[PDB]
Amino acid sequence: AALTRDPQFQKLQQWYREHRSELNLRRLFDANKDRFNHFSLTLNTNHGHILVDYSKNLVTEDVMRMLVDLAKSRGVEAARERMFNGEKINYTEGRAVLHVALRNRSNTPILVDGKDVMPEVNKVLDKMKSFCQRVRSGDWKGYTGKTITDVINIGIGGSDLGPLMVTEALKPYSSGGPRVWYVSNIDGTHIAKTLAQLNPESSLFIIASKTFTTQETITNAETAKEWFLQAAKDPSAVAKHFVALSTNTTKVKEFGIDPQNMFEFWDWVGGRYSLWSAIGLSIALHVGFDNFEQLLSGAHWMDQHFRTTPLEKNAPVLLALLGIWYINCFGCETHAMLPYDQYLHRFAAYFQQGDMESNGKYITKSGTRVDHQTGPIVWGEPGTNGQHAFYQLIHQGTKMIPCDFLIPVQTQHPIRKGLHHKILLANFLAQTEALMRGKSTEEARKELQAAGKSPEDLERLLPHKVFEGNRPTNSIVFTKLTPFMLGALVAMYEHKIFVQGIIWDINSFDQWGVELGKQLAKKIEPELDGSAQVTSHDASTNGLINFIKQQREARV
Amino acid sequence: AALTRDPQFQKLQQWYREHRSELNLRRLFDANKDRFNHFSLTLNTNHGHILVDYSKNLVTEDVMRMLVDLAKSRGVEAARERMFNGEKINYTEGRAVLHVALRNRSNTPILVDGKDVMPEVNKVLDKMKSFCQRVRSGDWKGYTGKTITDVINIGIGGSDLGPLMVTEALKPYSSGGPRVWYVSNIDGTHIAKTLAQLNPESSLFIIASKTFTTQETITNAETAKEWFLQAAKDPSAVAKHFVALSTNTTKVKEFGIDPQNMFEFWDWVGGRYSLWSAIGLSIALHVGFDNFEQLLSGAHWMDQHFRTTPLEKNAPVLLALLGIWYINCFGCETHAMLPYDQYLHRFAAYFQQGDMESNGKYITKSGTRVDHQTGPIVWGEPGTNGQHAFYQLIHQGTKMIPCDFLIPVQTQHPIRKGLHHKILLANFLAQTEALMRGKSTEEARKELQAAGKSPEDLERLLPHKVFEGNRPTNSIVFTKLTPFMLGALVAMYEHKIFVQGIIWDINSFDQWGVELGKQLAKKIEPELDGSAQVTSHDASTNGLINFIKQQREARV
Repeated sequence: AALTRDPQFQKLQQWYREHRSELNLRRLFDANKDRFNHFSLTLNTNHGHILVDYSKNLVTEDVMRMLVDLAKSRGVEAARERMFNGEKINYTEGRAVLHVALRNRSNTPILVDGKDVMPEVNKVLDKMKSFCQRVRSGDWKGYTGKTITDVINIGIGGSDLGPLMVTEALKPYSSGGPRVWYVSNIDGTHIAKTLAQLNPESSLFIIASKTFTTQETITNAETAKEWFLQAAKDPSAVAKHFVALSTNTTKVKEFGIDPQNMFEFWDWVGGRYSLWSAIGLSIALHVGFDNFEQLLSGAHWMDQHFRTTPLEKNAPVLLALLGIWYINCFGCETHAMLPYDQYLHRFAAYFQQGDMESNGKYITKSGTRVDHQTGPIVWGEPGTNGQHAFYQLIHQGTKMIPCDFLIPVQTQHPIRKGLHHKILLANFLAQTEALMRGKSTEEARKELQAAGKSPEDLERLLPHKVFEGNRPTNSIVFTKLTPFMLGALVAMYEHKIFVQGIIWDINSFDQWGVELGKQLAKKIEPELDGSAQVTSHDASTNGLINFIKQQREARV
Repeated sequence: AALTRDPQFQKLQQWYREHRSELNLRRLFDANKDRFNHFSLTLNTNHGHILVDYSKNLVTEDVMRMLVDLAKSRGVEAARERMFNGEKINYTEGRAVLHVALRNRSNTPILVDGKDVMPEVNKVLDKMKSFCQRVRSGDWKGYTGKTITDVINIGIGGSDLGPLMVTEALKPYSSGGPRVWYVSNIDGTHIAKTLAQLNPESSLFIIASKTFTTQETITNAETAKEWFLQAAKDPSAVAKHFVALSTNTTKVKEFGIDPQNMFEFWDWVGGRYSLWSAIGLSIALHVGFDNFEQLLSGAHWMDQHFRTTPLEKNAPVLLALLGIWYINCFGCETHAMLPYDQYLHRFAAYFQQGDMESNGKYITKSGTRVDHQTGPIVWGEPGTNGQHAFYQLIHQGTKMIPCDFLIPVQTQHPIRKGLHHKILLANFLAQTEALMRGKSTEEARKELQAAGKSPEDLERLLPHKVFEGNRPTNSIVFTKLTPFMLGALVAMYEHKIFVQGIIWDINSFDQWGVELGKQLAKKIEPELDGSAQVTSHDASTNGLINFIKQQREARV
């Protein structure tokens, strides 16, 4: 594998082996008064600042230099340019990778197979805006002449997680927009409980699927269309209540959707990088087009930062490199994303797809297997909730867990003269301070003594009160979570994931690993019909199917 | 540490080292036709069956025997009896651990400090039921004489995650109940966006806090009380709209809550094991008391299973032991919980607290540090959504991830003559079959050739289509997700966590690891007031505070 053969990677690993025991955050801070100044970056976007403070990490200047040299040795910059230039870097599928074109507000030509994609990107944006205006203003009427009050996006994975995460995060910007609902699971609970709350006369369904063949989505769409037709009783009414977001014109037509109701995207838009395309239509309907354009513009700002900033001061690059250090040197399996913002409650779940489906890979560009770790397991919940759920293990378990803590300085709801937000900030700051500093045996002993504990009681309780600390974090603090800032932050992590994938020599843009399960489910589906025992698989699959058939009947 | 000194643990580790490379799931199945029969358990609760199929695990009969011998050697059974008998097994806090008493429908006496706790458990249950009847029937009126239409639980961690997870899971059973809302984050967004949707005349607030001093909860409660009083303008009206769930009578009174409006629980109810107590009041209000009693009864059934079944056929014990094998022998950091049920969308998040706050520990009963792994990082999302988010990494990444797949045979919404559920089941079955079987180079080559790929194209794409498989899973399938069955399933995992904690020699029932962050946040809170630069902490904490103060002013 390329990474393990790289001499800069070998140098980094040898240094880690030689100097690991010497890395202690407390000591690093007392030895360098300028530690925060030297291991942080501030990004001024002109619409808010982003402080990326990576100083509470187990790194020195020498480590950061070696990591930057690794990025250079692995050709990160040339790979980056291939992406932005429309070269077919998704080599297993023979596709370009151009989510950056979707938000290219500068409109510089970006060629795919010699043809600039910008005119079509902009044509779809204009179509989205025109449709959005009609719907939001009440000009677009349902089959009985009423305005649309509810928009239901039907889609799964990349056709669901982005729009849901962004509409949740930008809820304060939804004045005057219809309610939005996201139906994604094939589990019939999802569509059933949603339809029960809706009036077909005032509901608009958005069928979101890159291929337009995804089983869960098409089945959900058909269920919705049947429910709609039970009320409307006229196939022509479908054109007032169903639109499609897809790359497949043919399948959209076959489904019965009016061709003028199709909002197109392209093969070079990966689903987990698709919210910036037509897939973002539910975002624009909920928060308006100006806000959607601000979201794209924030991403564009970050794209320019990533593309033109020297590596040593390039935010996505440094976040990526710190991750390489923890993954490939320290061996940490996971990466926690902990936004101290309830509106961002689905941010970690979004990056679970963005990061894990991109970099949970093991075949390199040369077709050989990696002999080192690749993408981490990403997880998290918003602060402060997580403090009361799982931080016990982060502070006093046996796992090393790099965490990114994120927060806006300004809240959307400064209630009680800002008291809630002041407490939120204090916890955000205290948690990373605590993770770094810990509390020694003697510090804890002093506290217990001052609290009046007896010798016998102190001796028994004391060991449990000790915190080893030395647990590294990034703190990412930004002025306010506006549409623009959210766009910049999401693009920042997109690019972090890109850089890690290039260093690992894997393809961040395909997803061949989902195929086998789809294949096997198609074989099992028909076997579930009827009372007959199934014997065609391994004994477990057979046993489970037979139990399912036995219990289908039970009355409980 | 006790575990590493245990001879059965040493024997298990040596066998693992000697025979690891020989463990292959495909081969284990073709060598044992009775493999499913011999590595599965069926539980018949009289209100549904639970099939625990652990046959797709990297174990043989010898491994299971050794694991059971380890449970015996570590004294799991005697520890279990100490828990059920009310002994103070939470040794660091000097408390009993009696969530099992909360649902002890058999009413056998359970003593704490010599006194049976059952009369008080039942007195509170009766008080909950009486209050619930008044509220749900409309007999309990708000300050203007209207019936209550909305119940808002204010609480965090153990006072939030259980009731929210259970009301979400049991949504079909909420006919005739008021709407329920959960406010938990201190982030002012949470309470602000909730209050904006409510009428003070018809809203009942439940302040849920074991100590009644948790900063987030009390601040949220005060904000709610202020909003309420702005409308009601009479402190006496608070008694019609605010109740408390707590152990602290004194603090409840000081807050201004009528003493008859306090639903008590006890020090031996851990927050992450509290939904079965007074903390479950919002559950009972939403789904009714009969359903809440069925939930407790399901838990009671599982408690009796755990307490009286020989270890080798005891479901929580075997789930625990398989976890010990993957954690302490294979070194897997994480454990994924993947319910194929949208109603269970917050189940994995609930067990993130239940498991990680219990067993994310490193000090043993002897006060010495563990020299082995303890609790895993728990994570997950419901199927099939997760297939389209992160399963790429489970199938083709570089991490070994034990997964529990769960599903009900019968759906609450059998729409389209059961089509959605049939597809859901087919995916549930196919995914674990795929994780086990994989797909070899030659199998993938055959497929590509049959699809008409040219030699050059096949050669390049082929390696990316290979699945190594051998990825172990548990499949837990139950008749239907009713209140009773949900109670049995939650108790099953409570007991799994108990068994793991005893094997590791840690205290599953305290949480000293949350203290340091609380301490440090209290110091930082006042420092955030005013324009002055802060220099009292490490350079990072100072730098972050100073950036926050600089940006507080920015207009974006």
